[PDB]
Amino acid sequence: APKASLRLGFSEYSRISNLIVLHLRKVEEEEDESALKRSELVNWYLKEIESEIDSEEELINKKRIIEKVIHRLTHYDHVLIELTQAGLKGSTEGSESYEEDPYLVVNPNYLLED
Amino acid sequence: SALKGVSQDLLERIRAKEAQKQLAQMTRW
Repeated sequence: APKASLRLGFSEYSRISNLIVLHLRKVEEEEDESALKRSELVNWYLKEIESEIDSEEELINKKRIIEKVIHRLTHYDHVLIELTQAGLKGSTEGSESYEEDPYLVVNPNYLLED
Repeated sequence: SALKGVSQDLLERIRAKEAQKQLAQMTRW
């Protein structure tokens, strides 16, 4: 059904979300769960689409969406998975966490349609 | 070209990208 949406209307969303499911299913097929890919996920993404991105606007938009999605994924969507808690949860005890996030992995479930 | 560059760290790569498509003609022949 066309009214269902989330098929072509949101090209940026579909283009970004596909990166998550495709890259995850690929690595789980190889190993199981690579994890640890905050900047890496965006990094390879940009390097893959940079050839089709002939306009600065596109890149800025793609990076905005990819970043927003990851940020949402780790919060609003809450489809992210982490091993520990005390090493990734700021405030309360006043954890350091100045280096980087311990373990970061995403659930292949999500809430997209496509 | 854009207001409030989201994630300057990831977007900084664009400052060099703009130069790339500047010296190299990407215009479809």
